[PDB]
Amino acid sequence: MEHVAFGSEDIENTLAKMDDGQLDGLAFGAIQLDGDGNILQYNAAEGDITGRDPKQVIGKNFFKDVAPCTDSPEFYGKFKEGVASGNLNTMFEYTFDYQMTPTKVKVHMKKALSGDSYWVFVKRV
Ligand SMILES: *C(=O)/C=C/c1ccc(O)cc1
Repeated sequence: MEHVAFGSEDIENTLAKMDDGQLDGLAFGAIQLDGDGNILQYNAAEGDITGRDPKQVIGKNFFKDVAPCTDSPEFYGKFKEGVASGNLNTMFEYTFDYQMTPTKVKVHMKKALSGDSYWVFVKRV
C-alpha cells in the first residue's frame, strides 16, 4: 500500500510520480480527468466504492456517461470554473447514487502538477 493521506497539500506532487500500479495502492478513490472530463486514470479503490470496472470506464466521459449525478452546479460546475481559472482545489461532500446504493462521500478536486489534467479524489464518510 502507498502512504499518501487523503487531502494532503502536496498530493499532486506525490501522484505525479506514480504509474498505474501505484495508483491502485492508494487508500482512497483516485480519478484523473482531462479538461473535457474524459477519464484518463481510475484506480481500484474507486471501483471498490462504486462497482465500476476501471478498465471499462477509462476513456469515457465522467460527466456525460459515467456519473450523471455529478452533472450539477455543485460538482461539474466547480470543475469547469477550476479548469477555466487555472486554480482548482476544493473539498465537499456529495452523494453518489447512479446505478448504485446511494453512497455518501467526501470529494477533493485538485489540478494536476502539470496543470493540464485534474484529479478527483473520493473517500467514504
Ligand atoms: C452519480 O452519477 C455518480 C456516479 C459515479 C461517481 C464516481 C464513480 O467512480 C462512478 C460513478
